[PDB]
Amino acid sequence: STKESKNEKLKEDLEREQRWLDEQQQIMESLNVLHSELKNKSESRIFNEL
Amino acid sequence: KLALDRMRLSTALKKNLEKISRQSSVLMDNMKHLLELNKLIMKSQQESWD
Repeated sequence: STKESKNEKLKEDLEREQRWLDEQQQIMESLNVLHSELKNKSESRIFNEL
Repeated sequence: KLALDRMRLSTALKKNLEKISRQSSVLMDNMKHLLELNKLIMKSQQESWD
């Protein structure tokens, strides 16, 4: 009986961790793109817009 | 001590093996149930490994 309970919990944990990994991969790609964009991207100029 | 006891039990059990397969006893029944359990437990163990 104990072994059966352990297997059920393992399967549920597996699906949950898979979902978390997917979301975290998306976030990592977003951070990479954002840092790349920012890296790609004084009194005289400031006085001009005013 | 444990090894000596197990060896004694093994030799005594061997000497009276023929009487056991005559069966018609509660002990013979218990053995049939034991075979059913072990198989299920080992299968669950393999699944947990994966």
